[PDB]
Amino acid sequence: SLDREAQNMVVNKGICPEDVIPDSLFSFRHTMVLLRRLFPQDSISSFY
Amino acid sequence: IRDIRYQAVDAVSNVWFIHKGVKLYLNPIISSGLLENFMKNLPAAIPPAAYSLIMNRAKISVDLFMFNDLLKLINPRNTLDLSGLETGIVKILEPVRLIKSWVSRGLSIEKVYSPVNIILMSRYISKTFNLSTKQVSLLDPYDLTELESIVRGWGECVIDQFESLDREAQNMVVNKGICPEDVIPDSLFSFRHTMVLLRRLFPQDSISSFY
Amino acid sequence: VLATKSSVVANSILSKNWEEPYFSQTRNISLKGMSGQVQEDGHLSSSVTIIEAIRYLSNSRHNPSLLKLYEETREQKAMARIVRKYQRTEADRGFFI
Amino acid sequence: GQQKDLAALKLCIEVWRWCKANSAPYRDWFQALWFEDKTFSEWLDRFCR
Amino acid sequence: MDKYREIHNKLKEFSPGTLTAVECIDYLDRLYAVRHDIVDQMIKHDWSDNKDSEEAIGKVLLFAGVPSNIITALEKKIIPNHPTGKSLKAFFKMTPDNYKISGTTIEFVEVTVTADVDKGIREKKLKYEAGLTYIEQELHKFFLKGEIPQPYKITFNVVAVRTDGSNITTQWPSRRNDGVVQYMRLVQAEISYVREHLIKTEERAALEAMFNLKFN
Amino acid sequence: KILLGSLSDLPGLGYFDDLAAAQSRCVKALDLGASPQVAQLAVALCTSKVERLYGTAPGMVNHPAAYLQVKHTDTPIPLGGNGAMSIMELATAGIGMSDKNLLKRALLGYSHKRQKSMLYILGLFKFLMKLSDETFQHERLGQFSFIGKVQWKIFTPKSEFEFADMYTSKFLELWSSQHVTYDYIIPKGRDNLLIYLVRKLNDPSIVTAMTMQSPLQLRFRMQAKQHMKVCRLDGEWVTFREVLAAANSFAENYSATSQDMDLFQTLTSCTFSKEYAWKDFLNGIHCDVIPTKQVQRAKVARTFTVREKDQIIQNSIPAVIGYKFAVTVEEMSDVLDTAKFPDSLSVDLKTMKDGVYRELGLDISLPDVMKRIAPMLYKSSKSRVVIVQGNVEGTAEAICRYWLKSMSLVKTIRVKPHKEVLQAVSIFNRKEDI
Amino acid sequence: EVLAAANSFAENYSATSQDMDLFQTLTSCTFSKEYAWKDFLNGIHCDV
Amino acid sequence: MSDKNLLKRALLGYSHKRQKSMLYILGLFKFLMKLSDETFQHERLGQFS
Repeated sequence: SLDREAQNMVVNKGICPEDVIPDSLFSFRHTMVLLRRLFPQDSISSFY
Repeated sequence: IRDIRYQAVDAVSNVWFIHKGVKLYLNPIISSGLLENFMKNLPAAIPPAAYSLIMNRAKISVDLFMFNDLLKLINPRNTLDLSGLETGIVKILEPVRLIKSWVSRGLSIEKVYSPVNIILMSRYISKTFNLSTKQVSLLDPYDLTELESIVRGWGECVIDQFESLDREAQNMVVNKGICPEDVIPDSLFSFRHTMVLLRRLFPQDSISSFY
Repeated sequence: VLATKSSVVANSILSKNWEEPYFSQTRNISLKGMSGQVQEDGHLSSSVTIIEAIRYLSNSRHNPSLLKLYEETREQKAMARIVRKYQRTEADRGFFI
Repeated sequence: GQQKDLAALKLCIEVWRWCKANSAPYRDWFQALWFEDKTFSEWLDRFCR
Repeated sequence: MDKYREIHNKLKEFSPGTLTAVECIDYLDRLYAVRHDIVDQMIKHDWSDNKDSEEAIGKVLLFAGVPSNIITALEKKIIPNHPTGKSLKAFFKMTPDNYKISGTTIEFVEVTVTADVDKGIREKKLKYEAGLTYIEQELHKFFLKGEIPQPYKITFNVVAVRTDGSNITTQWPSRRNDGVVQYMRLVQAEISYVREHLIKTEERAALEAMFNLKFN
Repeated sequence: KILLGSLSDLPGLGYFDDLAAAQSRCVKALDLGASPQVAQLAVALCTSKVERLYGTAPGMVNHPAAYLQVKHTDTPIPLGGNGAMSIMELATAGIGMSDKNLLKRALLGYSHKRQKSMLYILGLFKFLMKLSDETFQHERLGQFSFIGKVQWKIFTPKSEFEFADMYTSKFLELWSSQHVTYDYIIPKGRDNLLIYLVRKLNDPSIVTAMTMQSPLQLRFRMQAKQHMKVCRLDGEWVTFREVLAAANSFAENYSATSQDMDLFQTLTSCTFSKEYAWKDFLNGIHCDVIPTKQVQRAKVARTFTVREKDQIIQNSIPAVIGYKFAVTVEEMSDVLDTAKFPDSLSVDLKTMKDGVYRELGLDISLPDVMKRIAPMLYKSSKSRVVIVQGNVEGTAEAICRYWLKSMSLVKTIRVKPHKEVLQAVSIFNRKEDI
Repeated sequence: EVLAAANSFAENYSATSQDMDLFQTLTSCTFSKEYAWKDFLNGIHCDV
Repeated sequence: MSDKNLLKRALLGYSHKRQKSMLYILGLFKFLMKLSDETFQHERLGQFS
């Protein structure tokens, strides 16, 4: 039910994946930098 | 009536004006805090770019054309489709001459450019967003002004020398990782504002980013 | 007498800062009187140091140093004149410009 | 609060009078111009209320 | 070399936009020093001359058998073609990057790494060749007067390598171009990272001004 | 020479500026060897002359008491003020120290009990500041210190000087706002230096100095004597009575604000330069007559410095301020050229911010905050030479003590607090301690 | 010991802008409407 | 209210002139506050001020 609601919410109108707040103690910047540092990604794919 | 705070006036949408068939764009006047001077026929100082934006507003600036050339150099077929041209009671009878009396040279807010960050961010914008979908001629002038402001001067630093700059950017990005949210093309750049502006101008199906 | 103080003399001469721009110093943009250019009637014009500095900056393409300014205006003939209105400034001492 | 309301009313008066003297889009401007944290049309509605 | 390793170790622990302008400047200076050192080392191993410490021109001539008395006598002379009128003693004090002695022929080479090959070449020429040619005439006159049994031959060669190492093989047809160009590409990427990303956005103008004053 | 030249010349820049010029050159005459009594007589004569010329004195139209509900002594000097200060305070403390003392007293009165006569003075000062923040910001930089002042008309054409009419006034104002670093440092490149010189040429003080001995100056004197439009109230030319009425109207309906209190304290608080506390020194001083015959010694010239520079800041305050305000590459190059220790500029700026945060709740990180607070914190470091009689040591305390002993023309004077009562104090006091 | 510690802390105490603001917060007015009894009593006069 | 009056007088004395006997009272009050900020915060809420 939650997945269907999420699909309904995201398909009809656009959602920017930098404003989604999963909980009151979430920071997009910190979480993403932590995940970048833990799991490296080849930056060539994002720039080439 | 006295103590009128014209300086506190802000504009959100387009503020147009007509005079004897001449179309005027008063948003730069309001943003520069010169609404009182325009209304009451008082002298003021504006840069030539603001004058060009106010008078015409229908011909894109040379900065947007240079950015289009840069995007063509990076990756053609993903460029902006360009079809426009280049470059108590007070009564106003000569608003055009009034604005021309404000034009002068040297009062331009130049910014510190970063030659490699410019090309990196240009290619990030090229790949992330599809710029060959919506005609720029029918775009909102209010948003086109802000895009031109945030892209102003990018072409002047990379078109003349591109191959060396592109090779340096590749060298910098291939060896060690670069996060495309810390690249600062110039001192007057905000990632959040630029990206939200580009999202609103060019919609993207959010299903692809979430499914 | 001067041969026993060669090091300090050299230091003092080099500390005059001959490499700084000529018109960036206060003494060359002051209000002291200065002769202008020859007018049409043939009389030298009484002017001010700041006005002459502005004139040279407008005509020139850069702010030259003392040595560079001397080299540029080496061929220029020296001219002098007596002030129109005497004194006119607390820092104006003399009778010639 | 009264001072801010007075300033907003006076500024709306001035812009309205200027638009009256010339030929200007009254309502379009009133939906465009912004003062403090309330747009001009909302200021008009608050003045009516 | 190990200097590059130390620089990389110091700079992988710095988050983007957290370096003061002066720190960026001195890190860049260290990086240019490392690039110059690695090019000096490639030439070192190419000529197989294990002269780890640079030696002065007077010391090089001493290694060539030149008597000290004539050098001392010439130290009092002045270069007529020197742009700044520097004395021969100071020109003997300075140490070239590398040297080689082969009989009566001595080869002096100055190496610089820059994008503008012609500008660096002409700068090194106006810095070295005037004094080198003056010394050449002095030793030729000494040979004519009979204080040396054999005349000396001096040769100055300046080679500038671009930041990408495209023409390094053309100027230096060495066997070791690949490793050196790979290392110099790495250090160029490091320099670009330091100058363009790690600098605080509030001090980019300060970095630009300091770079212009120091290098331009 | 200075005493007799203090009379004929009219600066014509307004009541406050003419009074300040007369008082400052009377102080200079005192420095050259004038007795404090003769200097006081000259100060009184020049004050009377300027008051009559501007109508400030009680008995004619421009008297502030007829248009303000505040005492004549308590009115700010830019308005109808009483410039009858002692020559001691003028020479030691400064010229605009009366306004500083008045503001300090007003803030002290506002605390403890909340009256209206003192908030009236606060409103008058706020009105003066509002008037001041409508012209070039570099006017407050340098020259005599002031919280705010009324601007007066310039009765001379701008076409007299050849290059004045090259950049428009609005051009100069917007260039000054955009390039604030050039208020503290002199530009090097010609592109900015030419605009700097054109702005300098249009300065009213410099214009008057250039037209000081010309018949054109009688225009301003006749306009002022006839009580015509000579001052500014908003974008219009107004008479001094209108300025007084507007000041009364603004002060009667002025509400105190926490940020306004902080800024008033910023004005009242210590300075970036080590300043001696002359007010409490003079208040707590005592002089005693010793029955000894006067002995005429020789004359020696000593350097009397009142404002020094903190040794912790390796660079000059203008250099650091300009470096902070510089945003363009060429501004940065200019400030690096001017600064003697470019590598320590960041350290000096950090210490400056830390000291400001320690002594004040204001943070200089915001460009507006530092822009507003810099002129009221940094003051010039001009040095003076004072002619003294005997063994006066080359310290400000010694020169002041010599002046105290010189009050009596015949009787020998002894100062009871003969110890060192120097108060060299700056914003930076606990930085080393912390 | 408390008195001695108070003396030791007060003899070497340096005033701070934030401390001044907090002291004024204590001295300033209250969230509840309070009558100024101090100035009322200071300015009062009683006659027999 | 005695403590409040004492603190008000101490702050008034600290202004105008910077003595040490009044900064001594300020330091005493700061020491009292430091002692107070080591127990339950709701103790200051309610009861005597």
